[PDB]
Amino acid sequence: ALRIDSHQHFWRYRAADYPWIGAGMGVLARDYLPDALHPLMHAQALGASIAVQARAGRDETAFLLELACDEARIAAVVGWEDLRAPQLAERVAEWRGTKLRGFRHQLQDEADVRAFVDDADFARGVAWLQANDYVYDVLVFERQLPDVQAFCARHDAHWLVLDHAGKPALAEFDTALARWRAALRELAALPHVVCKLSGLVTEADWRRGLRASDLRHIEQCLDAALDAFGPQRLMFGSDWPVCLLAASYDEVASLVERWAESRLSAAERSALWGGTAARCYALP
Ligand SMILES: [Zn+2]
Repeated sequence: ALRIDSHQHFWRYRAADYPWIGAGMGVLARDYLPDALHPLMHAQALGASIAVQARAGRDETAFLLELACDEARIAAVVGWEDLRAPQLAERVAEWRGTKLRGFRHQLQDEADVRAFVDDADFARGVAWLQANDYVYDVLVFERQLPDVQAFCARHDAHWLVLDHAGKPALAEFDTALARWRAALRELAALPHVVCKLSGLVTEADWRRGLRASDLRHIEQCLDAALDAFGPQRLMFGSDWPVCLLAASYDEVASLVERWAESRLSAAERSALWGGTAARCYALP
């Protein structure tokens, strides 16, 4: 099986273009391009990555596809389009090559997520994506999970990927685990929803710094994801470079590696570390 980092970003940094990079986030306020990622993947023996839109514009899609062209180490792109546009189909057709495998909108930043996802024009777009075998990545905060339950139940025609295991409020674990878990189980009950094991270190209190107690809390979330989704619907992702707010690329991968060695068979680990990503994103 392929060994895939299923979730990473790239950017030529400009402050105004990335409003979510704010104060206390200096590590992110610079360019992150494929050259910077490849040594880290090499050290983890990961052969390829999936690059995911980091801002909302068609030019982000063009940027990522350009980086991915002729670069075997970028296996796919999850791009951005305005899914509500009537023009969606003809716009998607503009993209050349085969590496555009899915889309993502930053739902978490919307004022009314439920209103956003149930919107007729958005539903039309997502329906078109699914009819055309494009994956959709779901990005929400833990408390927004109930807001997308109906959306996920409705759009069952192709794979929906839950980013970062739905962002459990790890900084609160000292009702939080319970609430997130109930929402996670309800989503995992749908066969077409799969789960990224990624983006966990930055849901702990990284500003004050990660502690052993956070690592144990993360393992609880990993265990809950495995219970709900099963071993065939889990995929590793680094969430680099965002993960660097809290931990190194090596620390992020090792955390999942140690957990998987404990809880998974060899075959199940191969699925976790790339097989599931390859089958859901239709990676060659
Ligand atoms: Zn991310």
